[PDB]
Amino acid sequence: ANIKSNEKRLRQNIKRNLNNKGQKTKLKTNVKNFHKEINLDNLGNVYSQADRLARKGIISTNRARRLKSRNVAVLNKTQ
Amino acid sequence: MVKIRLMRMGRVHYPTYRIVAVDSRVKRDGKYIALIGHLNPALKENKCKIDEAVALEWLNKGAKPTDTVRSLFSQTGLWKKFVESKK
Amino acid sequence: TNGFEVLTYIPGEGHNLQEHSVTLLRGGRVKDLPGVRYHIVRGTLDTVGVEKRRQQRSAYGAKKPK
Amino acid sequence: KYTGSIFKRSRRLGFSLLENNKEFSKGKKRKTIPGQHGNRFRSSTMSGYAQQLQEKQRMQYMYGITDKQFRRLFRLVLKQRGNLAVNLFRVLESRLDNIVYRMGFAPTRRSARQLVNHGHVLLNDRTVDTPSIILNPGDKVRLKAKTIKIPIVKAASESGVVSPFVETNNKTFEGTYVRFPERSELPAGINESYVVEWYKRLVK
RNA sequence: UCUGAGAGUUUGAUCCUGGCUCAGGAUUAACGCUGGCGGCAUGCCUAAUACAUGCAAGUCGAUCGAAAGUAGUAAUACUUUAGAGGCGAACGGGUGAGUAACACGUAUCCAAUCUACCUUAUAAUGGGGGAUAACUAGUUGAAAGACUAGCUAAUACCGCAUAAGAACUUUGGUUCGCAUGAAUCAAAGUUGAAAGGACCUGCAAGGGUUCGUUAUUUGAUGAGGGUGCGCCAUAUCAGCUAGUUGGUGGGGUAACGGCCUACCAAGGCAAUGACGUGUAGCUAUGCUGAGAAGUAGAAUAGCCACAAUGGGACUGAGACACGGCCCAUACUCCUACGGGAGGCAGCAGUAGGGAAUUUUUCACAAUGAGCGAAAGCUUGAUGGAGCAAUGCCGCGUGAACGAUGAAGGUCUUUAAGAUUGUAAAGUUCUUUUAUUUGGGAAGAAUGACUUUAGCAGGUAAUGGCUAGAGUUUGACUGUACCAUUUUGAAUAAGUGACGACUAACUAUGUGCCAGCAGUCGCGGUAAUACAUAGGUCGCAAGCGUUAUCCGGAUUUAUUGGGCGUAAAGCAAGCGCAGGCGGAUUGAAAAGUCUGGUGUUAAAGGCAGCUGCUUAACAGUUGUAUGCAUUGGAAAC
Ligand SMILES: [Mg+2]
Ligand SMILES: [Mg+2]
Ligand SMILES: [Mg+2]
Ligand SMILES: [Mg+2]
Ligand SMILES: [Mg+2]
Ligand SMILES: [Mg+2]
Ligand SMILES: [Mg+2]
Ligand SMILES: [Mg+2]
Ligand SMILES: [Mg+2]
Ligand SMILES: [Mg+2]
Ligand SMILES: [Mg+2]
Ligand SMILES: [Mg+2]
Ligand SMILES: [Mg+2]
Ligand SMILES: [Mg+2]
Ligand SMILES: [Mg+2]
Ligand SMILES: [Mg+2]
Ligand SMILES: [Mg+2]
Ligand SMILES: [Mg+2]
Ligand SMILES: [Mg+2]
Ligand SMILES: [Mg+2]
Ligand SMILES: [Mg+2]
Ligand SMILES: [Mg+2]
Ligand SMILES: [Mg+2]
Ligand SMILES: [Mg+2]
Ligand SMILES: [Mg+2]
Ligand SMILES: [Mg+2]
Ligand SMILES: [Mg+2]
Ligand SMILES: [Mg+2]
Ligand SMILES: [Mg+2]
Ligand SMILES: [Mg+2]
Ligand SMILES: [Mg+2]
Ligand SMILES: [Mg+2]
Ligand SMILES: [Mg+2]
Ligand SMILES: [Mg+2]
Ligand SMILES: [Mg+2]
Ligand SMILES: [Mg+2]
Ligand SMILES: [Mg+2]
Ligand SMILES: [Mg+2]
Repeated sequence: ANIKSNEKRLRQNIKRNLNNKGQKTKLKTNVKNFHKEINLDNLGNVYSQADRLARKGIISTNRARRLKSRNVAVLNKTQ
Repeated sequence: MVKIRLMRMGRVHYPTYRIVAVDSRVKRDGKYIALIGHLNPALKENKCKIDEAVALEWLNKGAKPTDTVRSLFSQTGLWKKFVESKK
Repeated sequence: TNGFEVLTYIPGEGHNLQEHSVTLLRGGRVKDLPGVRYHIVRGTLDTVGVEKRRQQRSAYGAKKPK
Repeated sequence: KYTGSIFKRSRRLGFSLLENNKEFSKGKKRKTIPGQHGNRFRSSTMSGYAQQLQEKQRMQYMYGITDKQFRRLFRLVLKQRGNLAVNLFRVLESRLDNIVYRMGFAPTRRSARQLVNHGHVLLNDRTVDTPSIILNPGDKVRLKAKTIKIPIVKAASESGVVSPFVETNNKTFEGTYVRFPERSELPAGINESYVVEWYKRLVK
């Protein structure tokens, strides 16, 4: 009633979830730090984490694009 | 991922094929997009009334043939026209 | 087999019904008795066939004399 | 699959298989409807349904046909161009076992069917076993060779008595057929055209 | 060029209104009687009831460590796979429970989207690091396993250098749009890649083919959203809706959006039917009809929804995942009593329900899929073979000769006679079927692979491209079919009806009793209507009965009916909305007509043709209907 392919796939996705969750948490904490003490310096780091995650697929590419566009709007308004 | 392939529409102990452009994930004997031409396992000669028109369009578009599908193209000579048009 | 009680005529001369028995009813409508609208298929399950019949047997259910 | 009392049914309708062999007979020269109730009154005034059904049986008993086969052929001929009153007559007379009897190679029609079923007949370029093939004038329906020697070939080879619509090239037993049968070769046993309308009501 | 049949029945008799019944087709059919075979097709309509047991998605050693086996003195050579990794498991298969609405059909706009592999084109594929499966050891157990500590490998993972082009912004131009708004720059800033494997050559260095990878580009397929129109019954369901209607800023989604959020408001739908109830998967189509249309949504094909019930999420290009994961409920089962296991609406099959619907089968041989360079491999999809007269089609139970009449049966026109009846008996003949003998295919009139020949690119080598040779492969299968092969009519006829509609009548028995019946109606001691018999008629390997749909039924009448006396004019009036509506002129062109283009999936429908011995059937070409857009016509 069980298939080795299905069992193996479940065992792999646990490890993938751990790694991807770590990457996603760094982006979350980084954008919150940025918008906390606003500073053009942070912005760069935001670009790096979002683009890297988008390539790997972890995050949908559109979400990175909207986050990128919207974060840059705050800087122009504040500068 | 259009794939020129066959579709059985004969009867018991008598197959009958039709060359047709269809997607890979569509079931055999289901829905398709364009008609190329029919086939008969026992037509002796001219067993594959080919079209020679849209088939070149779909192959140029990137259609992937099959082993038996390719075979038919070669005796008539359709493989030659496709490869020389690529060149 | 449902929950409907219907008065069904036993079509034939002589019956083995014993107040408690099983029958395989069919369609019909006897014109003499008001309310009866069904007929019992003869010679099928518990109900016996109609012997001593050589004419139109296929309907009453009797084994070919042979 | 057929009746084994052809005298009885021919005596009832009144018309035999066109030689009166089943009417003359060697006894009593009986021309009355069979059964005890044959010499009675109430002869004429058959209803339109009555005469139509009697006539319909005449057409389909002259050739040994089942009514369902008749309905198939009528459905076939019905659709084409128009007043096809010349086609279905050719269609009804195109039966393979019927042609062998008109060929003059069989003593009787249903005996010819038996020879057809047993494989003693051939066709232009193939062999035929089923006694229902619809023929078309032009096929060289050549006879068998091992059946020309059987202890019943004598009357079979006496095809000099033959209808003009079955040309044989006598003594060569080629046995083709052209010049489709006119109504003259289809005698007054069944020569009517409201049987077509009878099947028009019953068969679409 | 379409194209339509009626009859019986109220009365003493007639005409009309009017209801009932019948003559014809059809089905996923069932029952009774009977029963030989072949070619096609169909086969749980009920309990989306519960399921024993066995199968239904894997593949790559040419990604990687290790292990094992066989040879070898060794170095090593070959084979195999538990595990890591890639890819596929979201396709394919089944069922129709739910669903009355953008579910579906049709036409569309996505200036509001995604798309892995595949197509074209264009830059790169350099260099480091840290880990863990397998293994070892220990604890805990019968085992499943689980926990703990060390050891390793990469196309697993994580940094770094580098951007042809990318993404996000900045500067002003361009071309503009349908309101938000898109389109193109030149300059600049900011941000961001990966991995190698197989083989050949080369002393080496280096070079090369191919697979694969990252970043892009072109399309296409597939997925998603919105909108117009069409798409059940019911008023003996009149109000419904408080994220419901709108704006603002923000969040989220592939994307627009009360999808979500805080604030500000009070709207939205509804008699042209909201809301509620009941019912149902929708469509192409099947049956019926002259047609308009009625009816069921068999099989199959498109789309949607579901996977014991109800929720949530990971992985991924794509799932909120039939035979993946987590939780709860219900149910069953195992245990050594601590713990666990389970989802046949996948192929068979079992139990149960039912009037009722099949092998616990063979092979991937052909077609199709997934992985692989190939070898291959996996395929209850698929192709066959069983089963069943379930439906359509076809063939058989014999042929000739044979009594102005064998026997028997039934009537006797009380000797005669008829009738069954050329039927039989009897003489000859044949073997589709049936039983031996010999031959023996079609599908594989494909093929992938491997040695050769030639071309062809690049060339220093190898792969791709055609031809020939080979391994060439069958579940059906010693099957269809064939032959002068032995025997031989031998192995094969039932069912309904006979008063009228409706083709076909006599006797015996019974005596308003027993019984028949689709309708009128038969039976009260002379029954062609009951029972039996003889005869005869209608069908035939089928025949009747029952159930359902359509026609006939102009019997809900748009085509195509009526309201004085037969059903039907409200008791009458004032009357909004609705329907209809005098004459002439002008414009527009919503109806109306017509031309062009797109589409209306394939199968089916009708016509022609081909192939099965012809047919049934299969294939083949033709064949409309509607919608949208555009260009004209101006009579109503
Ligand atoms: Mg993702
Ligand atoms: Mg009367
Ligand atoms: Mg009828
Ligand atoms: Mg392995
Ligand atoms: Mg799965
Ligand atoms: Mg699925
Ligand atoms: Mg199927
Ligand atoms: Mg079902
Ligand atoms: Mg992929
Ligand atoms: Mg490494
Ligand atoms: Mg970097
Ligand atoms: Mg990598
Ligand atoms: Mg708003
Ligand atoms: Mg339902
Ligand atoms: Mg009509
Ligand atoms: Mg269906
Ligand atoms: Mg169904
Ligand atoms: Mg399952
Ligand atoms: Mg099953
Ligand atoms: Mg289930
Ligand atoms: Mg296969
Ligand atoms: Mg049948
Ligand atoms: Mg038949
Ligand atoms: Mg005889
Ligand atoms: Mg006698
Ligand atoms: Mg072969
Ligand atoms: Mg009776
Ligand atoms: Mg009687
Ligand atoms: Mg009717
Ligand atoms: Mg009507
Ligand atoms: Mg009227
Ligand atoms: Mg009145
Ligand atoms: Mg009045
Ligand atoms: Mg009144
Ligand atoms: Mg008024
Ligand atoms: Mg008004
Ligand atoms: Mg179509
Ligand atoms: Mg067909």
